[PDB]
Amino acid sequence: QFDFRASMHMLTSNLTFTVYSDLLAFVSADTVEPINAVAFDNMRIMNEL
Amino acid sequence: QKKMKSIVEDFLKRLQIFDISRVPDDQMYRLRDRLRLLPVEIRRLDIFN
Repeated sequence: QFDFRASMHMLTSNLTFTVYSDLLAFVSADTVEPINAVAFDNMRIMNEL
Repeated sequence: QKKMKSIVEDFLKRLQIFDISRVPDDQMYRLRDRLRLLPVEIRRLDIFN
């Protein structure tokens, strides 16, 4: 049998939010001029210039 | 940021007997290394000083 007391619930959630997927789209990403690019040792990747 | 290949290319061109079109960049940079070890001529060195 349907019983109102056993069927009435309060459902809770957030009022509103926005889900995002492309996290890296929030990053501004530049690079140095390749002439000035350095390796792990902090010297230029190519040094013969 | 200055690539010195142009200097060696000018040097070889002014020697007048080589065809620079046949000279690779690696050879020009080896020439640059050998030139870099030489002292500067006295008048030019004093002017630069």
